Amino acid sequence: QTLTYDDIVGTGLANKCPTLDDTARGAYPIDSSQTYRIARLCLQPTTFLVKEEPKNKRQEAEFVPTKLVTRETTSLDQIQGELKVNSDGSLTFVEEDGIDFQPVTVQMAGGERIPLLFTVKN
Amino acid sequence: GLPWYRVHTVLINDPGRLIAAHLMHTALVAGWAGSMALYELATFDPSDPVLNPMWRQ
Ligand code: CLA
Ligand code: CLA
Ligand code: CLA
Ligand code: CLA
Ligand code: CLA
Ligand SMILES: CCCCCCCCCCCCCCCC(=O)OC[C@H](COP(=O)(O)OC[C@@H](O)CO)OC(=O)CCCCCCCCCCCCCCC
Repeated sequence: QTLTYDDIVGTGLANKCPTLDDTARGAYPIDSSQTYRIARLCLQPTTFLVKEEPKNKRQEAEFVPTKLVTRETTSLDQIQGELKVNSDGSLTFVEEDGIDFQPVTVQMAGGERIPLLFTVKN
Repeated sequence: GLPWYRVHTVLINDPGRLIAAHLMHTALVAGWAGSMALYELATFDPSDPVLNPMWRQ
C-alpha cells in the first residue's frame, strides 16, 4: 500500500528498503537494443563484521560480530545509475548519484569503536 | 586502661556488638572482593588466552 511520511515517521521503517512478495520469482528480459537504468537502488545493512587483528603469532583471524551504536541511520537509498548492456551480453550498473554513504560506528567486544563509511560510491 | 592489644575483648560478653563486628568484618571482606575484581577487570587484557592468559597478568 502507498504509505505516507506521517505513517512512517519515527518507526524505523524509513531505514528499511522496500521488499517483494515471496511470490516474485519471475524474470525481467533485457532488450539488448535498449538502454536501461536503475531508478532506485536501496541497500540496508543487517550485520557488520570486523576482522580481529591476528596477534603476532597469528594463525587465522576471523570476522567477529559487532554492535551497532549509531541507530537506524545506516541504509543507502535513492541510488541511480544506468544499466548498460555489454557486448558479451553482461549487464553493468554505473552509479551516477544517490544517498550512497552512511557513516556507521559499531562496537567490538572490549568496547573498541570502529567507525566506517559504509558506501558504494562510484 | 585496656592495653592496645586487648581493645577488642570488650565484645566477649556483648553478643550484639560481637555480631556487629562480625558484620563489619564481612562487609570489608566482600568489599575487598568487589574492589579487587574491578581493579583486575580494569587491568586485564582479554585478547590472547594462549600467550597472555590471566595467570601471566
Ligand atoms: C575489622 C576491623 C575492626 C573492627 C570491626 C573493630 C571494632 C572495634 N574496635 Mg578496633 N581496630 C581495628 C580494626 C577493627 N576494630 C584496627 C585495624 C585497629 C588498629 C588501628 C583497631 C584499634 C582499635 C582501638 C585502638 C580501639 C578499637 C575499638 C573498637 C570498638 C569500637 C570502634 C572503635 O573505636 O573503632 C576505632 C577503630 C578504627 C576507627 C579503625 C579505623 C582504621 C582505618 C579505617 C584504617 C584505614 C587506613 C587507610 C585509610 C587505608 C586506605 C588506603 C591507603 C593507602 C590510603 C570495636 C569493637 C575501640 C574500643 O572500644 O576498644 C576498647 C578502641 O578504642 N579498635
Ligand atoms: C578469627 C581470628 C581471630 C580472632 C577473632 C581473634 C580475637 C582476639 N585476639 Mg587473637 N589471634 C589470632 C586470630 C584471632 N584472634 C591469630 C591468628 C593470632 C596469632 C597472630 C592471634 C594472637 C593473639 C594475641 C597474641 C592476643 C590476641 C588477642 C585477641 C583479643 C584481642 C585482640 C585485639 O584487641 O586486637 C588488637 C589489635 C590491634 C589494635 C591492632 C593489630 C595490628 C596488627 C599487628 C596488624 C594488622 C593486620 C591487618 C589489620 C589485617 C589482618 C590481615 C589478615 C590476617 C586478614 C581478641 C579476642 C589478645 C588477647 O588475648 O587479649 C586477652 C592478645 O593478647 N590474639
Ligand atoms: C534462625 C536461625 C539461625 C540462622 C539462619 C543463622 C545464620 C547465621 N548466623 Mg547464627 N545464631 C542463631 C541462629 C541462627 N543463625 C542463634 C539462635 C544465635 C544465638 C543468639 C546465633 C548467633 C550467632 C552469632 C553470634 C553470629 C551468627 C552468625 C550467623 C551468620 C554467619 C554467616 C554469615 O554471616 O554469612 C555471610 C552473610 C551473607 C551472605 C548474607 C546474610 C544475609 C542473610 C540471608 C540474612 C538476611 C536478613 C536476616 C533477617 C537477618 C537475620 C539473620 C539470622 C541469622 C537470624 C549466618 C547467616 C554470625 C554473623 O552474624 O556473621 C556476620 C555471628 O557473628 N549467629
Ligand atoms: C580466613 C580468612 C580470614 C580470617 C581468619 C580473618 C581474621 C581476622 N581478620 Mg580479616 N580479612 C580477610 C580474611 C580473614 N580474616 C580478608 C580476605 C580480608 C580482605 C583483604 C580481611 C580484612 C581484614 C581487615 C581489614 C581487618 C581484618 C581483621 C581481622 C582480625 C579480627 C579479630 C582481631 O581483633 O584480631 C586481632 C588481630 C590479630 C590477632 C592480628 C593477627 C595477625 C595476622 C596474621 C596478620 C599478621 C601480621 C600482618 C601480616 C602484618 C601486616 C603488614 C603489612 C601491613 C605490611 C582477625 C585476625 C581486623 C584486624 O586485624 O583488627 C585489628 C582488620 O582490621 N581482616
Ligand atoms: C551470597 C552468596 C555469595 C556467592 C554466591 C559468592 C560467590 C563468589 N564469591 Mg563471594 N563472598 C560472599 C558471598 C557470596 N559470594 C560473602 C558474604 C563474602 C564476605 C565474607 C564474600 C567474600 C569473597 C572473597 C573474599 C572472594 C569471594 C569470591 C567469590 C567467587 C568465588 C567463590 C569461591 O571460590 O568460594 C570459595 C569458598 C570456599 C572454598 C569455602 C570453603 C568452605 C570451608 C571448606 C569451610 C569448611 C567448614 C565447614 C563449616 C564444615 C562443614 C561441615 C561439612 C560436614 C558439611 C564467587 C563469584 C572470590 C572472588 O573471585 O572474588 C571476586 C574471592 O576471592 N567472595
Ligand atoms: C589498616 C591497618 C592498620 C594497622 C595498624 C597498625 C598496627 C598497630 C601498631 C603496632 C605496633 C606495636 C607497638 C607496640 C609496642 C609497645 O606497646 O610495647 C610495649 C607494650 C607494653 O605492654 P604493657 O603490658 O606494658 O601495656 C602498657 C600499655 O600502655 C600498652 O597499651 O608491650 C606490648 O605492646 C606487647 C608487645 C610489645 C611489642 C614488642 C616489640 C618491641 C620492639 C622493640 C625492639 C625494636 C627493634 C629494635 C632492635 C633492632
